[PDB]
Amino acid sequence: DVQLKQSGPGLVQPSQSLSITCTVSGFSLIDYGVHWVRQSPGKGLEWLGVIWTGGSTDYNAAFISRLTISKDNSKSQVFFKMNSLQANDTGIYYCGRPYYGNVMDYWGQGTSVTVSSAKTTAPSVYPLAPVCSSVTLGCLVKGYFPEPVTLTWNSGSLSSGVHTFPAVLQSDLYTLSSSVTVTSSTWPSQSITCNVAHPASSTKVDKKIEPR
Amino acid sequence: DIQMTQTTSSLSASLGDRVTISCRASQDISNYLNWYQQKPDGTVKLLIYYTSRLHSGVPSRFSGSGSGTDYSLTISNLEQEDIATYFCQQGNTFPPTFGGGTKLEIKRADAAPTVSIFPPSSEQLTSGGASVVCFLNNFYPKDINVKWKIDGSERQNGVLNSWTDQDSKDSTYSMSSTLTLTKDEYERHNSYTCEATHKTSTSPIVKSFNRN
Repeated sequence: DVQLKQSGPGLVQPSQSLSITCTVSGFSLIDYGVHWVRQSPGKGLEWLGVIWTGGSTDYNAAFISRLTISKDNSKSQVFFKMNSLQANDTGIYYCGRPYYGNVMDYWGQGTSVTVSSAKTTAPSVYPLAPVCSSVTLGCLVKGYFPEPVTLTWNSGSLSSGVHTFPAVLQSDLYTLSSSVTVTSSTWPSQSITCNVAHPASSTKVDKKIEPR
Repeated sequence: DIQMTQTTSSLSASLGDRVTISCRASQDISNYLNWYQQKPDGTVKLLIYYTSRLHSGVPSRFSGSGSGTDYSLTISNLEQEDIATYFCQQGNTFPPTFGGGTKLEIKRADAAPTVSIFPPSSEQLTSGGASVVCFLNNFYPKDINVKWKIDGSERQNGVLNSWTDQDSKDSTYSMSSTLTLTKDEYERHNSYTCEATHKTSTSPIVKSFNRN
């Protein structure tokens, strides 16, 4: 019905600028304004600005020198741009529709922004087979940057027994793991494969879990 | 800026419990207080607006009350889908401001972790690296302590830990712990032990392999 769809995750280098697009469905920008809010580790949710139906904007006074919101009614798009980003601008930037005033009734999915000079790095993808009732297999996605990676098992057909763990950051590289647990009789008889994509590096790999 | 203070940072409540989450504004905000629900995947929904008005499609188990500076969201009977972080927002004075959020987890009966340990893959070893991975899956409560022993000696160095958020179906947690070594260091020791303490075990839960 009502949807706000934000552009995908972004890496910006310190002192460069961030640009996010919000494309709305189920309503027009003629009829509703759009607010922008972000959530950081260091400050929780912070309201940033709003663009009203008639095109005017109001901004959080802490960001007015750095932030511009604009729109195109005919395209149902709202554009957020913020300059001179620093590390602590890292966070999740949301757009949301005010139904009226400051009641934001529908939200974008959020845009995760990392502000960093670290270099884009493809991951190594390692199959984790058991040591030689249930069996658990794993996949280690090691040494990538930036977020995110996507991981599936048997191209997404294996889901109920899966745990994928939030990435952990150390020395400017991320590591992620995932486990899948099946009844012991179905593997290695039936094949199980880890599918890993790291878009920022154009990496796409499958690792079949092979018995030791 | 009006400061919004949520009295409680995190709550644990059982299925069917009446649960309440509260907010205090630094100044009278004249019932312009809304409540949002954020899921771990980043989804944000409006629940309650203007203190007590239910957003369309929100289950009637959600209600709100308050006036002046003091406001509360109540869930009449906690359901599985209610695992989320709950944020208040005042919209009475510019700029809109948010509370720090109240995380809500479901309290449930003990669940012992299912622990699996994984030696380095042959791929990573032929690259000079050696990550040992331990998954501790579907346990409750969330407090679990993992220690790595190499030939009996704890190894604090080079460990990365990652917890999932609370499972949306069975209210458990899972955790992945990775010990990363050089290949030469990994080949210089024999016994590798992922040791975990948890509410469900008297002594440590040990998963071990001998580098064969």
